Amino acid sequence: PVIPLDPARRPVIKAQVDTQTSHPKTIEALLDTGADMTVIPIALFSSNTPLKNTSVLGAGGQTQDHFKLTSLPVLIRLPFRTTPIVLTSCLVDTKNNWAIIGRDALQQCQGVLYLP
Amino acid sequence: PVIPLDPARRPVIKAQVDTQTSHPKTIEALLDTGADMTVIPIALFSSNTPLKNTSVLGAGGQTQDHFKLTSLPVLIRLPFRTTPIVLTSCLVDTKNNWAIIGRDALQQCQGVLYLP
Amino acid sequence: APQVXVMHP
Repeated sequence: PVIPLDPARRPVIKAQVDTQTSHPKTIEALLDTGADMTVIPIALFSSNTPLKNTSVLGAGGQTQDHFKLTSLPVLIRLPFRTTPIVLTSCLVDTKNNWAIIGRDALQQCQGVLYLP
Repeated sequence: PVIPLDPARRPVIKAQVDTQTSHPKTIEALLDTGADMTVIPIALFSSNTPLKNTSVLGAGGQTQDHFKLTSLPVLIRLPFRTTPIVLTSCLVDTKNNWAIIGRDALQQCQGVLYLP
Repeated sequence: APQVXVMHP
């Protein structure tokens, strides 16, 4: 599909996300060219999982507490696809605000921006 | 142009920005389907410059002091195009780290995100 | 607020 860009309407997709630490789950995620890596809500992992430290640069400056990195890879299936995006690791949002599909995932779908 | 999505090479384009406050400048900007609104560094603006305060939601939560809002439109020229994008208003980064072309502007270029 | 989205290091 061709997603039109529109400031009043976030470009979101339904994705099945597999932490390999609890059963896979379908969540609504923001499609986001301005993200180097994907972001997944901490809520989707067993509250018993190890997670590495990491620093992320956000609109409000560097943060060292807010995102962890995953110990295991994460598989992500998009609508109508058997074959999963595979992410060596990705970011975990400690406050459960965000689900963001980033440039890592989008490379593996071979998504592009197009400016006419 | 078609712009390929890659975690290790940000989709940046050169862009002439006219702040209406001082001569238009060339900046390097990130195309970001996950930005509601465009961001340009405060350094583009003269020192006599009145700007409204604003809230922005970022990776590490809501920031109060980092971004400001313009009172006048901002015109942006993309490479090899004469017609500007005109934004009614846009966000201003006081720390001078973000130059982001958001969906307000990509809507105007008629930009699309395309997933095979 | 409007939202603005994420970089490494």
